[PDB]
Amino acid sequence: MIARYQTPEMARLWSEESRYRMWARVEAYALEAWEALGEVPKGLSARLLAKLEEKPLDGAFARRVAELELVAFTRALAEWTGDEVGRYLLGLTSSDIVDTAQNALLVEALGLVLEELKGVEEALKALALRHKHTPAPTSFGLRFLSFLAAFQRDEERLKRARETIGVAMLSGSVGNYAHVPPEVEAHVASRLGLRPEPLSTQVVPRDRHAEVMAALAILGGNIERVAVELRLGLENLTGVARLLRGYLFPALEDIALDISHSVERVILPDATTLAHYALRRLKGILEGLVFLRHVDAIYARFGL
Amino acid sequence: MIARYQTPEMARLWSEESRYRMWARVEAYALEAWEALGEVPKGLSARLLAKLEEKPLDGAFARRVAELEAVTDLVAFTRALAEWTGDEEVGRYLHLGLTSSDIVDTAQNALLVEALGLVLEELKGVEEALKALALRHKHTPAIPTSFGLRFLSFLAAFQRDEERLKRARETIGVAMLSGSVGNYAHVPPEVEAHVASRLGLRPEPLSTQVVPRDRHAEVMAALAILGGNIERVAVELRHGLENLTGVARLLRGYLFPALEDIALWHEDISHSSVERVILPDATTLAHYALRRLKGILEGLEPFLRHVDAIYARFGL
Amino acid sequence: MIARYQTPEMARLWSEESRYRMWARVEAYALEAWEALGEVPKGLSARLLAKLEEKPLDGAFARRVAELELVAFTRALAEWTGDEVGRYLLGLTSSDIVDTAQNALLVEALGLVLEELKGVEEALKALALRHKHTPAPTSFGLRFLSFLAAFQRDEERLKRARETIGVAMLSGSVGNYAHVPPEVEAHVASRLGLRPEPLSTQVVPRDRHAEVMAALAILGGNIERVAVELRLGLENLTGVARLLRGYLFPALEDIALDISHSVERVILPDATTLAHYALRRLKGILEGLVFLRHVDAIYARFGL
Amino acid sequence: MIARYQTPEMARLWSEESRYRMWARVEAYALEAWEALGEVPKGLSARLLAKLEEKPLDGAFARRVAELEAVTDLVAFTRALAEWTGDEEVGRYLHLGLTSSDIVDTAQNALLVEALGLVLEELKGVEEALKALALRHKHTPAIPTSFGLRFLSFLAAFQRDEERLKRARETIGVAMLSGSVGNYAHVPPEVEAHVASRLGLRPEPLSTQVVPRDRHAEVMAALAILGGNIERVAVELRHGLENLTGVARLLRGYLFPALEDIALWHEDISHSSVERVILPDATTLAHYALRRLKGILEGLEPFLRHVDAIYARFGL
Repeated sequence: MIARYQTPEMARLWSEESRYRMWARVEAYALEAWEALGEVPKGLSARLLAKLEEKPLDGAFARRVAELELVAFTRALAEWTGDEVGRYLLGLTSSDIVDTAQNALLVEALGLVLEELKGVEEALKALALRHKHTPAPTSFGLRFLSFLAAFQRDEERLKRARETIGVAMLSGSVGNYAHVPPEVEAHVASRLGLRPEPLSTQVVPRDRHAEVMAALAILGGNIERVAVELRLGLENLTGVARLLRGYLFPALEDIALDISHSVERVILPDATTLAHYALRRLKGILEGLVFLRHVDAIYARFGL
Repeated sequence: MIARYQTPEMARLWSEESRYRMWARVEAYALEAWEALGEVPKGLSARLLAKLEEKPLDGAFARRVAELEAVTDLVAFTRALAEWTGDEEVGRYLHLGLTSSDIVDTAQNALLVEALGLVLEELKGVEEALKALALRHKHTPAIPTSFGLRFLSFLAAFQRDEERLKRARETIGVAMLSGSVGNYAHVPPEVEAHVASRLGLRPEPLSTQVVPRDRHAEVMAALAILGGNIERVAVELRHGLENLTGVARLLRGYLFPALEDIALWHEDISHSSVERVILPDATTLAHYALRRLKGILEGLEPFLRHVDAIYARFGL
Repeated sequence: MIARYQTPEMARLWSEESRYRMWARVEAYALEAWEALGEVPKGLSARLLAKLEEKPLDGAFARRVAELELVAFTRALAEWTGDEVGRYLLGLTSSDIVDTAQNALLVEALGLVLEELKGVEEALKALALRHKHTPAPTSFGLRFLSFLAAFQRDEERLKRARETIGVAMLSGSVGNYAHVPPEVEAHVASRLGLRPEPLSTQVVPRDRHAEVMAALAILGGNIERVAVELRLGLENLTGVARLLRGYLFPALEDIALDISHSVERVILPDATTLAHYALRRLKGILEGLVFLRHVDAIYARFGL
Repeated sequence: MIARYQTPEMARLWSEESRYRMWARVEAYALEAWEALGEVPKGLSARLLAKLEEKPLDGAFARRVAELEAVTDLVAFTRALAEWTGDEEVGRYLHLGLTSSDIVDTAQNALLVEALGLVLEELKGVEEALKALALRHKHTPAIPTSFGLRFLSFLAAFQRDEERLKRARETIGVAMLSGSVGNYAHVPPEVEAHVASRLGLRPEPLSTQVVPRDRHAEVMAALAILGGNIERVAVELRHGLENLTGVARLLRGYLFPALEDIALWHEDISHSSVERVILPDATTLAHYALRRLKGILEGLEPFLRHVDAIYARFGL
């Protein structure tokens, strides 16, 4: 995604470095649970976490991994902490590590989109109150309340998408816990603020990703609506809405299937970052913006 | 839609006759509320409702509306309804503040709530067939695993579609009877509240001229994710099904216009093809695909240390 | 497709009855070629064609086929002419018959879309000439010339789509002519105004259908442009443009694969009929519609 | 786009540096035409062109444009170009009737002609690999047929993509230097004709402020059909390839905004993300997928009475 349509928070969240740090946390929390089960020496996971706190994974780690090209990553992780750790990375698959980390990242990304949505929601509330008794014959305020009601529906949809995607898969080769006790997954889930994936195969099911992307595409349409109604930088918000519709189509195709889903490396980071960018741009525009006898009853439905 | 890929329930639900019957119920229930407010003579609303139970609007009523439309859509409909009931006293009391959109959007939301009920019924059928195959195959070894686990993966995905479709049904299940600009200037909120309750809907807490189209887009999006879960079963079974795969492609195509309609339907109810095509077609294809998939699943009939526990998360 | 957005020409072309009549023509022309090769009694194909000319396949034929539910169709065809014909229907597959007939129908449908496009092209030419020296400071005429140039590009794209789709497959079970001499296909192609499909499998390749649908989606966008620029019944033309974009996506997915492509029964008839409807509606709107020193050089590029 | 799914040729072509170099060529060639018309001093255009050969615009030039943009895009670019050449005499002679869109759309069409050349080169590589596998397998029996025929089906489909991509390249290969409203009021048609010829393009026979976006949509549509033919090979080989299937899904997604842009880009060149994302991404993914597919085909290595004749339609 080109820098003009990026937020600093999304650029950091979706960087190489941030993915490796999340991978490392999954590995460390898994080791911690194996330790409770007698399968890794006491103190090995505390040592990896202490060392990550002291020397966070950065560009030099990421370049170093791009050379050895999860074997490359685990070698680079053991080498970059100078450590035993190598032998104990035991039953988990690549997909367990990578899909769990991506879920964690997507939970964070949706938290950023919700934070900005709340800003747009607050600006529309304020505009709707300010213009509650402004004549237009109707209240000019009702228009902003219509936007608010749509964004509140988007909030509900984005919170449900966040609950659906917030799962940890640490289930081993075919997803039946033969090589990794369910306790490992339960522990890693808990440490990441996720819940255990109640039924995984080799992968997390992609109806979960599709609900996230569909929530973003519906949010884009509501951003578009405000922008088209305001035109009383809106080529920008309509542009983002078209990309969000485009990005949804590969996620809908990914439902049926392994890894045939390039696709997620592009669409999840790009749609979450365009959503964040667009709501921030829309908040700025709303902050700098300019027969009635049932208006109070209508406002009351929104506690206004 | 082609008779080959319809269900009798969706063919009836989305028929013209069915639409006019729902237009008529919306006018009737509105009349009842207007009666209670002393704006229509006592016993009229109840006489219209008894006439529409006694002589259901059918094909002959639909032809009359079509003829009348050649020469004007709700003028044509209200005039056919007056003439078909045989009571021109009703005629003055229709549209008494209600817009075309109040009737058409309200009736379409009631039809969409029903259509989603039919899809949820058939999804329940698909869920029970998947519980049956998972129970049958719980101890069946395959490649070194329980063959049954695959059916539980399908089941979990369709239980999420079920939650998604129940939320879409709650979101779409709104009545708009708010008059010209949606501010109740010419129609007191009690009319909308009474018609909503009589239809099993809730009031649209804020309409413009139209119900907001993020509600419609949530429905079409739920159906497209469902289509993917239907497709996923058909593909994993391939290892009939060309049909289920086909429906999934059409459901993805039909979603695109609903996503464009969000920004765009309040500048269509009357002059645009988009919703007349995609909402009956997407709901019909979903119902059809779930029925066909249910038929196919019903036709079908040491390393496993954790299978009992996995099955217990599903209550199996 | 609902009647409001149908043309009479497209309703007839895409009816059950019209499909059966095209099926029967493919069968008859195949018999004619087998006859030249000594494989069917002389005069059998002339007898089937004579009988079809005299009693064209109609509702009573179509209902009669919907009962016996290409076995049903061939029985119903032999029964409905009271005839030998049964035994001689020999090497051709269902797909040979059905895919060849659908190509023929799509060539006709594209001929209808081109006929209406020429009407829109003529109206824009006329409007551009009428307003060539009308000031707006620029010629008000140039706007109509921009529309014309786009529609002329659509014409070129729709004529190329018509050439790509205009193929006949009569190649037998796996497409290698083992059970049907290439002469049969060459003869049927010639009789239908098609060319032989130079390389078929069990089916005609679907990049051909996808080019047709993509041409229609690009035509829809240009119809949309005129409608949005005119708003100086256009919810109708913008609506059709959204359906044409939607219909393209299943045809793009159909490229890769057998018959997993319901999909074509819906999208080919619906997109060709919405295209025909929309251009006819757009022609009617254009017919009833209201610094300069290089205008003549610009008009000259279009021979105006 | 991610380095994993790029080619070195597309990474260079779509770089900022590459865009600024093409902006600079468009300004230079326009200056030459303005010189011939006696509106810029003799030898200036030729001195700018020799300076841009002697000191190619690189990363340091791009940083300067970015800094300058923080404080205004073509003011920032024309000011960086004046300062980087060391000649403020040039500065007065830039934008001398040319719009931002004349430069930006013209440069983007020249980059799109190159990008399509790279895709066509790599498609030629895929075609030769398919001719090789068809020749190898001409007499190889499979299931009762020639195994080689399958490669000829792939080849025929990619020969159609080739025709489609050459037509898309002709359609996009237009120069717009027509000034404010596209009527040449402030820039004589000889400027556009001279820059077109110097770029290997033809004049846009009728522009507004912008090149019409059916041209861009034809390009994106050709790439999405190509993606389907790439996908079809990967799926029929499955019977690596998750990668080629992945690219086909993104190419279908990227097309949707280009189809919406037709009605819609002349009310974006400057304030919208859509083309900055989809045109470099779709052309890069196509080039990448064709290169990967070519590597894989190169790695790979009585009822047949009509095979020689079928092969002869392909000249094999």
